[PDB]
Amino acid sequence: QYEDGKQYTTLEKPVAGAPQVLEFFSFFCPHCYQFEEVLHISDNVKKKLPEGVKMTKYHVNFMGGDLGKDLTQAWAVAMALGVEDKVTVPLFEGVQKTQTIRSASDIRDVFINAGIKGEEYDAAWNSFVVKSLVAQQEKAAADVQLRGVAAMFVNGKYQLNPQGMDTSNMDVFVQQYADTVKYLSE
Amino acid sequence: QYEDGKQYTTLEKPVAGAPQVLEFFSFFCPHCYQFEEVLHISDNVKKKLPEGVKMTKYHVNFMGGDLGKDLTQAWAVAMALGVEDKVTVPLFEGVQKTQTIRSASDIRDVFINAGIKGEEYDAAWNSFVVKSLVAQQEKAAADVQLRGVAAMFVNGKYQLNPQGMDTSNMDVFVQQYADTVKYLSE
Amino acid sequence: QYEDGKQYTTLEKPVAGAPQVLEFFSFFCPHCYQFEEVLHISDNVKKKLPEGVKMTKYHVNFMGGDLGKDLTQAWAVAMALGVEDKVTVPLFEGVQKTQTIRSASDIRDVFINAGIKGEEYDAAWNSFVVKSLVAQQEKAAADVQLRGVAAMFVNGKYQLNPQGMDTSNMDVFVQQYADTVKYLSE
Amino acid sequence: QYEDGKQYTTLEKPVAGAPQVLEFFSFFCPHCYQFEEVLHISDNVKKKLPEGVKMTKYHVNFMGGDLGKDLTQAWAVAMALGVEDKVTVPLFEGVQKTQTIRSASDIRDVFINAGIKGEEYDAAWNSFVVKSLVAQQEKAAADVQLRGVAAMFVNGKYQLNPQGMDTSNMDVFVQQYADTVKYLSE
Amino acid sequence: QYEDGKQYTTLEKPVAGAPQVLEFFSFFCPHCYQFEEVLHISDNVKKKLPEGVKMTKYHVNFMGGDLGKDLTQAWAVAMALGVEDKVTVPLFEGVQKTQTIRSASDIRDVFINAGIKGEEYDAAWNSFVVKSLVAQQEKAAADVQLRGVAAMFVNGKYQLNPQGMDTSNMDVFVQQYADTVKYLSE
Amino acid sequence: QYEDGKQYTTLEKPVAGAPQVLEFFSFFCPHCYQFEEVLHISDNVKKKLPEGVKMTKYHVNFMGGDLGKDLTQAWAVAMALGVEDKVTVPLFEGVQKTQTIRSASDIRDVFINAGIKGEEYDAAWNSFVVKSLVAQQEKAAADVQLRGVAAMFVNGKYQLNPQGMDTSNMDVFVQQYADTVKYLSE
Repeated sequence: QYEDGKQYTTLEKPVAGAPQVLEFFSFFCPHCYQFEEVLHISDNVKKKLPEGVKMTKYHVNFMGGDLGKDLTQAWAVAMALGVEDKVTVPLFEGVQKTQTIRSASDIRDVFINAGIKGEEYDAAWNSFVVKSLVAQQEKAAADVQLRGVAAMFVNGKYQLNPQGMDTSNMDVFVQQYADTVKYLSE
Repeated sequence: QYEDGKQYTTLEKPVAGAPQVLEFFSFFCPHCYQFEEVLHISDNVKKKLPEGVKMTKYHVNFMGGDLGKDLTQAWAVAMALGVEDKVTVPLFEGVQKTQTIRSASDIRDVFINAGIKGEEYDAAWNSFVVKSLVAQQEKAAADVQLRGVAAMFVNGKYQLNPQGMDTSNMDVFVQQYADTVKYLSE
Repeated sequence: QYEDGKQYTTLEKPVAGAPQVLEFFSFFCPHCYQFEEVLHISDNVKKKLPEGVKMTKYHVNFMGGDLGKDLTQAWAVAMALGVEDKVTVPLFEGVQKTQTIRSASDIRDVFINAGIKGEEYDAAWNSFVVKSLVAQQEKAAADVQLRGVAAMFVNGKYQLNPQGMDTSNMDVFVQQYADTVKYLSE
Repeated sequence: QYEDGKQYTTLEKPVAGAPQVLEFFSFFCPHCYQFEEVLHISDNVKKKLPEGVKMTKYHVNFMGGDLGKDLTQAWAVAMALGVEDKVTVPLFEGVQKTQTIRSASDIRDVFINAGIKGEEYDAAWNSFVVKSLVAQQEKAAADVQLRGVAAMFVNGKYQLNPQGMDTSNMDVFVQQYADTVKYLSE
Repeated sequence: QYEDGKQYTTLEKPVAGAPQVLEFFSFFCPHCYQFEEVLHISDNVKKKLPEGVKMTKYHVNFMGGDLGKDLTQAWAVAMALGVEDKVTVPLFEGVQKTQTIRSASDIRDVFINAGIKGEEYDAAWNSFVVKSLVAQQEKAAADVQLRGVAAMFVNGKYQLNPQGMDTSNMDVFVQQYADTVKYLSE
Repeated sequence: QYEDGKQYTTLEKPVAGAPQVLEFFSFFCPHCYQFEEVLHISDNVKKKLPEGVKMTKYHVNFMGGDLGKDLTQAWAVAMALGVEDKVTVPLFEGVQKTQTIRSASDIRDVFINAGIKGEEYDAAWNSFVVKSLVAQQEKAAADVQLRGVAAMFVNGKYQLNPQGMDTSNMDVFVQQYADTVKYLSE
């Protein structure tokens, strides 16, 4: 069955005000690229979420240095304009696969190609909303004392532990994962 | 009497989760020195504050560039250790009066001379608490779409307007100011 | 009547060569903002000054640290170009009201908008005249052993004392102030 | 005989209020070291000056950057304490010969070894007198539009031109120099 | 001839950064309805403007409450899309003449009928450019301390004064008005 | 037990940079003579102070008028020469007991008899260290807003309240007094 220490551990300092399903990642995170592109953990977890429970994705600085910071802003922008779905994959592929995203410019060019108007990306980039979203992201990462580049917590109480799941068969891993979320979301 | 647009304006986007009495400042903001060292606004406002209402101070980046950022973290440290009272003035004098705080090191010694153990300051400086506090401070300044270096907000609804008070007599200005806060704190 | 210790005190070291009416200020001083914009002391004093007696204004460094120093050079430039009246208010507002003057560039902006050609402000800024003016300002603040950011001295002998004037009614205060100057200017 | 352009040139902007014999120098200047230690210009000029005419020495900043500034304030303390004779040489050697004066502490010890109590050197250092004396030096340098580190002006009207004197024999140069000052000092 | 107080007054606080020709209005202001439809001020002024000087129109809130806000944003959209000419009249008639615009929806249908795609209007409506344009309009009105719903300023220095022009004959008032602009625009 | 308002009160404006144990007196002060000569408060307090904590005595001007100022410089001289123990009692007796100190001379005769050479007493008197020390004493008195001629502060926070101690038995008063200091010195 689901046991603490098994497919999930519990925070000795539960984070209040934390979103129901919180995932941190990085466009530099290789397995995170796998979780999205290949496994589709996001979708499969989102599909089994009770009505009302929303999935939140923050990005982390620790990896990439400056491009690490710029990507976080770009994610905030992505969140502000609501074009996450449009830009998530191209950002992963541009950074890791095609290795075409070497600077802020390249990230811009990604949003532009997804349909966002240069002038608007730039407006958004400099907005206060984005400014606060970034700080929001940076704070959430600090509150749960995030050590790694990827992690997912539920209700700021628990943290998913994939190292504690049947990894022999991915299709099993996925379902077991999604399940632990839904289970923990109550 | 107290009117919106007179001694205080209202935010078109009330910030939820914001502290009751929030003041933004910078150790580079010289006129702010006069507020602390000369006028003692903080004290006078804190003295006329209803029971429960708490005064909150956040530092801002925009001014001093890097030293600006370091000072902000330092303020986060000050908050984390609860040594605000001990380090405020020295920090003001060091940066502005004596001009001896030209680097993070100098900021460390101000705290040191205030009684904080170098080792401990250095511990807090890299703590997650402080990392979070800084983000908290950055976020808040964005939420209230802060434009300048100084300002004060009550209940995330109103923003004090000193430009709308009797400045002819400071003793009058101070009381009138402290009054607008208490009044707006309900 | 006018008594030493009442509306004015006398220097135990009368400064020789000091201008007839000498006022020290800083575009960072609260009290100073009021005196100019609100009470208009400068005007009211200048208006009751006997024929010949000139009013001299010097800016002070102790406050603002580097900006303090820069504003002082800017004031020397103001004097160098004879544009005092043009730039006084803007500087007070930019620094204290709109909080737009955060650096030397900003102080420069103000001169340009007031009609001074960028190239000419820049020329004056680096002139020996201005270099001297500053020194002149710095020396005077030291000769009268200036402890604060604002003060007025007459004939290098007396220092006005507003703390010893009827502050209950500003229109009275102003007149009483202006009178003490005229009185002391002989 | 003595001709403008020969052993002296005249200022196109005679400085009013300037000392009778005004010499500018630097504890970093070679020419200035030669003059004092080897040539003894000061003495010889002072020995031929009419009764009443006083020789005045001011230090310049433009050389040594910060130590340049520290040396100037030190010179002012020298002037404030009246120990110019006691410290002139040691400062010249400490800087140029033994190269032991690398910081403000080094200047201090020199005064200490010259008989000035530390506590007092320190007191003088922060005095208003010194503060003024520095500014005084700083202005005077500006007024005569000093381009170089060394130079001598008489009555704010003329500037000695050693380049135009007989330099083949040092004892002739010194006398000839000492003479142009006495001549110009009337 | 053109005299201050006659066909134009001058701001005691000239706004720096304000556009050359800045007009404020509201789709609720009858006065404005008259100026556009009947008098054609805008056209006449624009026709007499020197090469380079651009005419700018900002809308204002204080009139219409919420609909006042929506029109402001709708104006911003008109500006963002550059369809001012296409929608100005219909907005005036719809609000004032036919009185058909009773809600944000009616504004959208107007743009739609003018030739803007619903999807595109909706895009622009939410864009950041527009969000900024709105803030831009809101601030400009504040900088010039606009009291009325309608006003026109030139170079942030002068404010046109129609109340001091020959109103007996409209064709004269218009010409007189356009002229004051052209004159004041230098 | 020790309660605020009981044997001590607290400053609503704690003084930063203030010595650990500060005592203000005047050689004109009566109970100060008791405290020293009879009670020996100074000794008994200094004898119970933690290692490192130093006792500091400043003199006040408000009493004696000019002799008051003179006595304050003379105390400054005592401090600079470090002869406080030698001259304290004599000054008390000369002023109050034998009434032989009626002018500066008389105070000088005291120093000379204590062993200080006239010439040295005179050098010290005019030193910058004494000038500064005086200023230091005057400032401190003001910072703690000293109202009376005598008072003792600990850590710039607390002010001893002898009016709230068992005065029935002096040996009790003493200990209780010295105790409250030690207690407050932490």
